[PDB]
Amino acid sequence: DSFVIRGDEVRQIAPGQTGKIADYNYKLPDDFTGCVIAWNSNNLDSK
Amino acid sequence: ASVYAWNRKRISNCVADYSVLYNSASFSTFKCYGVSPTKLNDLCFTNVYA
Repeated sequence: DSFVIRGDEVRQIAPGQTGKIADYNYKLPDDFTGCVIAWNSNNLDSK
Repeated sequence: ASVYAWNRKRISNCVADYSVLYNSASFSTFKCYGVSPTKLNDLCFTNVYA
């Protein structure tokens, strides 16, 4: 799965976490088995 | 307030919206202890102290 979010919202990307990203946009399984990989992209994605 | 003499407000006799607080992008941390921030909307309390 691949997407962009504002950096402080990476906090929501876990099994059992919640909020406007993790509920209203993209929800993990609460038994998710996998790796979450994230990085700051300000140099490329900001204008 | 200064932390030597912090503010304290009793919240009582009212309807809460922990949903709009937990969904506010303002907060750098929202860590909860003995409660999960979701369940606050379905659970309820005799008083709350901020």
